[PDB]
Amino acid sequence: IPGIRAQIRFIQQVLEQREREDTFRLKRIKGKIEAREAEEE
Amino acid sequence: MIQGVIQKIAGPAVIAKGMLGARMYDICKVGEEGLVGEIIRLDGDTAFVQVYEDTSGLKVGEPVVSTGLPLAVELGPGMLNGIYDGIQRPLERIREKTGIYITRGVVVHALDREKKWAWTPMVKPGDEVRGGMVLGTVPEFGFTHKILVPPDVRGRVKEVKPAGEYTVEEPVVVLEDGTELKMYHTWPVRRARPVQRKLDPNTPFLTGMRILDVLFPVAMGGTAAIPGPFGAGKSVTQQSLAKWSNADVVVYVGCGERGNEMTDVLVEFPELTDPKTGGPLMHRTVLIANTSNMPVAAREASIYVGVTIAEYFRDQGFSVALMADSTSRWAEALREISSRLEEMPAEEGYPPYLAARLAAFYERAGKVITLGGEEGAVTIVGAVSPPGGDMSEPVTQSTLRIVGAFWRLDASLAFRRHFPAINWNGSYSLFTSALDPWYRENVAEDYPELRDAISELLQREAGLQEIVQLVGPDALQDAERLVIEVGRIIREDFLQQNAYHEVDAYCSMKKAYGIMKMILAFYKEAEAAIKRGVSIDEILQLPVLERIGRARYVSEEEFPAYFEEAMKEIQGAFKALA
Amino acid sequence: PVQRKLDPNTPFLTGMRILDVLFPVAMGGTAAIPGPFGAGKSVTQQSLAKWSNADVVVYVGCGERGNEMTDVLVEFPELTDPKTGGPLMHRTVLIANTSNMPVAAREASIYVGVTIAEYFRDQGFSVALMADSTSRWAEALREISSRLEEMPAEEGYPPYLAARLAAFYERAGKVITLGGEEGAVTIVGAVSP
Amino acid sequence: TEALLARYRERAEAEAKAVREKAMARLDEAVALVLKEVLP
Amino acid sequence: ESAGELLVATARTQARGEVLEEVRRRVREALEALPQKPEWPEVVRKLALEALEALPGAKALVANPEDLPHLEALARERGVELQAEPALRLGVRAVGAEGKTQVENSLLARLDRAWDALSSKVAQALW
Amino acid sequence: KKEYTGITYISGPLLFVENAKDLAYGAIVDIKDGTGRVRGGQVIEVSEEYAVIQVFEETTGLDLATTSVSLVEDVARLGVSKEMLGRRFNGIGKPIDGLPPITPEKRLPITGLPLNPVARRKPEQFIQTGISTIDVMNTLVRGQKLPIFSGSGLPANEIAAQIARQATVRPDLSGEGEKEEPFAVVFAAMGITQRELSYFIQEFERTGALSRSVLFLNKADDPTIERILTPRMALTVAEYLAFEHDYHVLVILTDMTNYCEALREIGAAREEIPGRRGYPGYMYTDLATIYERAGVVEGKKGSVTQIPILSMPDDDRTHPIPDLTGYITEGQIQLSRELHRKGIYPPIDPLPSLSRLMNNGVGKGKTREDHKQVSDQLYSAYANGVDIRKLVAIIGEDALTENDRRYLQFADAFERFFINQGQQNRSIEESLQIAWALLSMLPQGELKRISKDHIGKYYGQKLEEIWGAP
Amino acid sequence: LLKKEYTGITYISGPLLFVENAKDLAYGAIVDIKDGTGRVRGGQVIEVSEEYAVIQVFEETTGLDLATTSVSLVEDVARLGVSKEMLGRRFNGIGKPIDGLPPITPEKRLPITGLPLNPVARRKPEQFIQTGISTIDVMNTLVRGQKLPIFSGSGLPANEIAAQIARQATVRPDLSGEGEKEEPFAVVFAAMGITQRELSYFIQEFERTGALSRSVLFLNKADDPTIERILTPRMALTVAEYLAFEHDYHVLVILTDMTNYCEALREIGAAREEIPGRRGYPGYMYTDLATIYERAGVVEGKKGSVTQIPILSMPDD
Ligand SMILES: Nc1ncnc2c1ncn2[C@@H]1O[C@H](COP(=O)(O)OP(=O)(O)OP(=O)(O)O)[C@@H](O)[C@H]1O
Ligand SMILES: Nc1ncnc2c1ncn2[C@@H]1O[C@H](COP(=O)(O)OP(=O)(O)OP(=O)(O)O)[C@@H](O)[C@H]1O
Ligand SMILES: [Mg+2]
Repeated sequence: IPGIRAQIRFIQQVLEQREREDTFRLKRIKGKIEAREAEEE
Repeated sequence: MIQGVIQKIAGPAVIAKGMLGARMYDICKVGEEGLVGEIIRLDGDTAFVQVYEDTSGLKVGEPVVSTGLPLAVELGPGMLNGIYDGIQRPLERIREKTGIYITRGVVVHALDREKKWAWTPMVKPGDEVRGGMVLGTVPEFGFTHKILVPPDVRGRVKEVKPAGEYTVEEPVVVLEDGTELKMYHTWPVRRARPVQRKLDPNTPFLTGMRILDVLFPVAMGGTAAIPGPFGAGKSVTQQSLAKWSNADVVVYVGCGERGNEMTDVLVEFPELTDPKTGGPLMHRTVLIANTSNMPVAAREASIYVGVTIAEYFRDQGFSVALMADSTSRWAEALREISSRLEEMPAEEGYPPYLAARLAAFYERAGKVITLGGEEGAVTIVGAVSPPGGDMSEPVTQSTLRIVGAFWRLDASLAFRRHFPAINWNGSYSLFTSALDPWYRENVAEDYPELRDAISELLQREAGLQEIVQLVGPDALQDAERLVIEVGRIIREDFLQQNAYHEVDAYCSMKKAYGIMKMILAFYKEAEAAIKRGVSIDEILQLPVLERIGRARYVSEEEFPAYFEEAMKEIQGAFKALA
Repeated sequence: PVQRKLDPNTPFLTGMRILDVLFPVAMGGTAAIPGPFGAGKSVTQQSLAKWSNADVVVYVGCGERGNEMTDVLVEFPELTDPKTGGPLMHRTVLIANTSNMPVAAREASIYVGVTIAEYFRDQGFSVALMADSTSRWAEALREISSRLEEMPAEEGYPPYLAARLAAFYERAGKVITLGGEEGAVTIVGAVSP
Repeated sequence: TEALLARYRERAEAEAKAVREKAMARLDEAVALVLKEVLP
Repeated sequence: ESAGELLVATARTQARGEVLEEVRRRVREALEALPQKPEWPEVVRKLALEALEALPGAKALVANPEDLPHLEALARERGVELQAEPALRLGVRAVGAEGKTQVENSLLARLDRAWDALSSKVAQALW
Repeated sequence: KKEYTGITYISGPLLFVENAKDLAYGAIVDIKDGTGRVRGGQVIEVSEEYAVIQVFEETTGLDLATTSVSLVEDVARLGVSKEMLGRRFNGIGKPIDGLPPITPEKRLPITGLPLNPVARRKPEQFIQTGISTIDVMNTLVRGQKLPIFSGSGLPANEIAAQIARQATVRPDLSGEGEKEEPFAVVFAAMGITQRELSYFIQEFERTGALSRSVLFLNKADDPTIERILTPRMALTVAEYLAFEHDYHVLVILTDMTNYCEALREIGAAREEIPGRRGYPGYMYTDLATIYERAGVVEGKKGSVTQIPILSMPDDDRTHPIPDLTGYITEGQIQLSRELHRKGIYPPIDPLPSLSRLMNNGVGKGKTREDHKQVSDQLYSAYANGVDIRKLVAIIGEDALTENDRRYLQFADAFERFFINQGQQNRSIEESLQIAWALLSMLPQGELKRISKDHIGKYYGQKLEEIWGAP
Repeated sequence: LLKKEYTGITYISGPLLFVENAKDLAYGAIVDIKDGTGRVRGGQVIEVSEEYAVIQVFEETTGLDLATTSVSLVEDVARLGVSKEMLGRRFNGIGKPIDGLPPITPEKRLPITGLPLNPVARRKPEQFIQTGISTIDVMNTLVRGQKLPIFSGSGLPANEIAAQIARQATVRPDLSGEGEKEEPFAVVFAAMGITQRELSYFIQEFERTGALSRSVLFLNKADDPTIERILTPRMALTVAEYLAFEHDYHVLVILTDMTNYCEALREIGAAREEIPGRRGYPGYMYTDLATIYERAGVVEGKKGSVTQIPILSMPDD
């Protein structure tokens, strides 16, 4: 039981890190879209 | 004031041009309807506004006017017996005006501007005034409300309106500087109200519960958390504290409650009676009722509004109790807001400043020497709701690090219908050390030792349960079975309570002490008997056991005799034993 | 430059039984020693530096403690070189970039150390390049990439981390130098996962 | 004992008075130095 | 216990604090009494010159009306405007060409900015 | 009406219109193409420079030269009338049943206003769904929000249609009793397939349940914005009837998973950063604005009840949609795949199911006096039976006590006769009779949670009443 | 000596403030922010360009408006007025007394970010500190010049052990037996995100046992500004280094609840949209914590020392 729980926690953490990275990419694409609209409309 | 016009509407985001001079986090009224919102960004001659209400129907060009002040509460006479939303809107008056729905953009004043108040002045012309002093008193139900001077005010009195009935808007006092001091003042909800000092708690916050008032006490001015899985039993304990607590005023904050759960509080409370006075409970209560469908900003601001009101009543000299129901809901509202601002999540989707907000909320509790020179305290009991029932949630972890008492409700006990579900192994209280003097000086120096004895019995029972698991209790020797039996007695007759019951819902300190001494004396006599060499099986039949069992339901006024009768029966039933 | 790369065929005697018997490393070879804190990376690498059969040892303190550099400075002068009898420090080159020294200096120091080792290789010697933490070099790369506003690959590291590590570790090998002699650079790089 | 605390209180009052007396002799010089420094 | 020594030490600290506060009060009162002497125009002229030096692209000068009769010449010499204002005494402030920057030279400001080291100097001198 | 022609951008579901500063945010527009075909759209962003319009359906033929935009109304409104009873609409109010459009008594905003907390009253009366596992063990109470959590392949649609076909009030039990009161069923289907559409239509038609119900049917191949609007339209009709014509309305929302998926896609189209698991950060608030529109008001005899149906994406109760629904709702009814594959219909698992407001609606004057205790006893007995059932596979029947075998037979009989009722409509009385006939299998005294009065009054009925003819 | 004010404020958004004509604000400068109400908030220059300078307001920016707000310079680099009379005093994490006694007359003003110690300038720690705790003193000995954290848990009594060491830490010159007399010892206590309850406890213990006379306390509460938590350990270590390497003192720095420091660090990092790390913590957290910790040690030719005992709480053990 403790081992399976440790595995569950590890998988949750890795998945959450992946989600954070995707959020960072999305924020950067939104910023770049704003830049393109500002410079070109 | 700064007035502008809308440039752009996109969801709850609005951009207004011409707002040069608008301050950050000021409250603005957007549109013709008057929808309220806060400034979250400034860019040149533009201000970004988050509208609390829906923006459907807005068009570009509509006006936008800045109130000039941050989100603030109106503090003054009329809060008591009031039902508000999370931004201090009187729900009852909104109903009186608008029917069953809350039409968008209705403006109603938090304090009734049409009521009169018997103004009894205390200052006289020429007197010097400093933040927190008492200009005059106003009766409010069974309390003498004090018209404090705003904390950030100074000067000398020019004029004082003579005694009479006046509305809150009347300038009861005028300074030589000409500033007008009315019966109410506004204070931002995110700024803690200044105090002269902060003290170490020394007196208990008697909640009328045996387990809490005996084993896991919380001080007047302490902070407690009451987590638990779904159906654990946290709302019912919140309400029990609100009903029987020792607080002079009670501020109850429902931040994200279900509609029918909020109806329960709204309809039940008006009927209940107050122990101290005997009148309606609501006359000592302020309800903040937010449901899951009210704007996110109101839900976020609920706890801050509650803490500000409690701090006000503290500065009046009273002692207040603030119950935050499902602070997990407030955390979720905070998360939604942060998402709407496109912030970077930390841990389980929460913003990286959740702990800072929880601290800015809980650290406001404490016993103080108010600016006016009178002792007041604010005690906070916040409930938490782990998603999976695991205290690993960020909200629970952040709460642990700041709360002085932890009241763990266990789902296993609840499935056994063991109410309260307070697991004594996981619960803890850091005030237990500092409150002993009060118990010693009020009832007896032996109360702390009896408490420690009861706890030691509970621990001994806990150890042997591994044995009782492998084999039925009957196989254990006399000593082990005796401790198991006294543990069964202690649990079922001292740690268990029914909030709904007519008489078992409240217990006093002396009654709980008496039941403790009864159980411990029974245990000592059984130990003596087992030493003498009698069979424990003979103990199970003694009617004194039933005497212990009924000690929960005996009325308060009936105990001072039931206890002596039980003590005599304890002596006799054993001595008469073979 | 080098004339030719040869095939490592002579052991890099670490002096440690487990490494020297079960998991050997040749003279021109590459080794990695990952482990969590308290595992023994610095002790293992300092032991390599004290007792290895390398002619010259270039110890690179890439983003580690300054205590671990002063220990070398203070103790190695009083230890005896295994293969020439003279003071140990006489065969050692120390590159130190402590934890609280600049960040890009780590990227600088790894290349400085490997270049010094390659020089002594070209002199005909056999060299050991102990890199104390490649993880801190990776972290410095990550920081600078964040400053350039690039796209991270995984855990924030720039996508070219592997190429840089490959170059650094590929500098090693037993070679015939441009001058006709033979030399070798051995790299034992620690990782701080 | 309270006697030692009272003696320490007397010592503290004497020390404060001595500090004031020592200061008064040179406060004018310090003010002159400050004024000369701050001035352009 | 040593609570007696602690009492003595805290009393000494309080006394030194009183001395320093007396020094501050005397200094500020003297500064505010400076314009009573005929030498205040020259110090303010020097201060305005220093402020202009701090602004390579200065555009304006500001001071109270009594200061203007002495600063008009400097403004002409340095090539800038000057208008009366209910500003601070014992100094002169400027404005940058873009208009978004300002520099102030009130003697109280200099006292505030120099007190950090003046306090150590006076403490050393006193005892 | 005015027409705009300054189209400057057409990508995905979005087009930009210049000079359109008179368009109200959220306004509904019509896009007329060069061929005269008209597409609907919604203004999602209004600015001085331009307005952004989310175009329903698709943009397979638009152009920046001939396309034109026009205003339909500043705010989405639905013409609601009592004549909607017995009609089928597409999701944005357009009839799909071939009968003439309705005549509106009034056009109400779709985004309804929040109910004042102080205006509500405590739920106190029960709806008889005709399903024993609900009425007896997880009762449904007027003004409640009680979802049905299901899986990928389970029959949620059948249960929904059965409850719609069988739900009714029981005034005769109310205190001294009463004759009749109005009742209606507003059925909202979101992202349903042609097969499910045909199933719903045939079931509502073949039993007459259409005459007392309003159907909103949003198909999978229909626009997503219509999906977002469908639940709000249904709740608008429900509130209209319930609080202006004294109807007890039962609202069924066929697939909230589809709704949340569409909400996610729409949010992504509007360039909104998702929250946890990719779903919008405001999904909790949207689900609240939907769910919380039920309840019961003070001073009004009408009521609104909700039975949302959520197909958990991977049987995962921790998935965000079920978690938020659990936060906002007042219980849950769980379908079990084991009972489904065993051939039991409806496959409602009593053990994980709940109804928070059950106590309010059941008792003396509402159902029967023994309702609570019978439900509690059934729960405990079934739990013990399932445990012992697992144990038998290891230890065999012989080594079990007589009580353990009795519990085993209780579990089997429960699954076979009480949980498995089929399409038979059961009044509360028949459900409780079956419950007692099953509990009688255990010996009196083993029923610790039922008072002696009720045991004396009801115990002993023959099991053959249901065993003889399931 | 003069004050220069910039009023070209162009953008306020959360914790950031843009100043247009700010070509003379150095990177890492400390600035004051003056609002219409008159109150002053501290900020720091975190980015400077020819277009504008970015200032991170140490507290929330409620009440700032572009029409009235102005930014003035405090100093080029953060500095702390250090003196030998800070002993037996209490401060608040930004260097302001909170004990009621008047401010201290500065002897020097040293940068709070410190400078790295040259590895050639260190010497190996070689002398024993008697913590009074058997396990530490016998099996995990603490050495003058060492950084030896205590890894605590959710409810374990870390604060009790911190106070016990503060009371009982001793140098024990007798066993060294080198002929010299007793040497000076002091304790610098840095509390980050400490509740009022724990603040009262720490004051009670230090004042009760008399270790306060030989102690400097930098206390930061959990309801204080977030960045005042970042500056607490740096100021504490500046005082420690001052004493150790200018007055031959043996200072024992006890930083309590570094978990709070890292949480505040995560908040400040997420303020400025920086790439996150293992669990949302900044990718530069290693370097930041090293900046705090590596300031311990014993230098060559000087007879002072700095020992750190970082007390942290392991999340979920
Ligand atoms: N002290 C008690 N006395 C009597 N019944 C109790 C007590 N505590 C809990 N219960 C029973 O358990 C139920 C738990 O409901 P409660 O509102 O306390 O839940 P909760 O822990 O706040 O859960 P949620 O997260 O759903 O709000 C109560 O409705 C009541 O049925
Ligand atoms: N071979 C060894 N023999 C004896 N002790 C050892 C050995 N290896 C490691 N140790 C012990 O482990 C401690 C830590 O070892 P070392 O300095 O190599 O750590 P590290 O793995 O480099 O860790 P970090 O990540 O902290 O730098 C050493 O101080 C010593 O106590
Ligand atoms: Mg190491």
